[PDB]
Amino acid sequence: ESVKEFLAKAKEDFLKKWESPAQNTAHLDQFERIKTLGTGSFGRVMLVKHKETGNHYAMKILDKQKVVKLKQIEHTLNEKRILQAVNFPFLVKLEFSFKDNSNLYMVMEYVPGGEMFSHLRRIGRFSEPHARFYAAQIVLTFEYLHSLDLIYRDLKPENLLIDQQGYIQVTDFGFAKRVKGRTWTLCGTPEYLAPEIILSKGYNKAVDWWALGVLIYEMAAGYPPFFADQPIQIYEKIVSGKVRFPSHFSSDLKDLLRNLLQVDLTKRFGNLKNGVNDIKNHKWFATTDWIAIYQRKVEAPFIPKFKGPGDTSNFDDYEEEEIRVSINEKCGKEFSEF
Repeated sequence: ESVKEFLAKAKEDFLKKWESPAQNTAHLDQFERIKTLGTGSFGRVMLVKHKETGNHYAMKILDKQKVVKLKQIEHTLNEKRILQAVNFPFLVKLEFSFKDNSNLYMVMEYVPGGEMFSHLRRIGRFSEPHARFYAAQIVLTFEYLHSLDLIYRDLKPENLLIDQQGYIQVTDFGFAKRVKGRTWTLCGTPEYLAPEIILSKGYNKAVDWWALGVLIYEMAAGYPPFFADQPIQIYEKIVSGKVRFPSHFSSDLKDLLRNLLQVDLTKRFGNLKNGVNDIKNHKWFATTDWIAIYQRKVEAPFIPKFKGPGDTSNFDDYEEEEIRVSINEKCGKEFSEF
């Protein structure tokens, strides 16, 4: 009801920040390296301590030359620019960003509770009320992002962090893009790709709603709806339409998932005339108090063990490697606006 009013105000704040950024706001010298939290093909995330506050942060470190070689220039520029402009309770806040000769740096809020993926594998599956609690937060997050014409494109439990109150913090805006109408990039996780991405025909924000369906299925089942050894075999399952649900799934849940995992774009929930309200007013979400979820007033079904600021037991261990800053500036023009 009053959501329309809240979203107009959010759009005006976003457009103000999109137009006039604040940027280049710290340096590596101000941070003490503690532990590598995770690695990838073109960078890593480290736990860092701000030297003159003692505040802990998660610092994303990206190698410029590896970003260039793997064709991730625009994606990386989009990520920093989008994170600077957005403000929502379930999005990890960007605190500082900067660059040196070799690396790009994105300093973010540290979430000690770890990935939802890790909790999901340990427990096996989430109960339907547990899954619904998380699903509600993603629904609201996508409603916020889509109204700003932002597409997320990277939904999965690995990118969902559980804070000290048991609420979701969405990380990794590497595939996020502002797009009116259509876009074309073949990016994402094979299990989470919508059929229209695979078919290479151009797509819009509706791919996020497909991805929600995959997420809800995986939270409730413990495994994704489309799975095989080969990624090429996964694509074939996705496009064929057909989904098998576990027998323990409620018939309200099966019904929500058929309207989200819908190949026909003119029939997929979130994309229709009522839009997001088709999801919000669906029977499986009947006990959800949308306002209380937004305000974080609903008591969480799971609170991670807290072991002090700067504890990393919720994360895996990795070979600690130097942050090498070259004496020569690399890829100057490519990242000039970073």
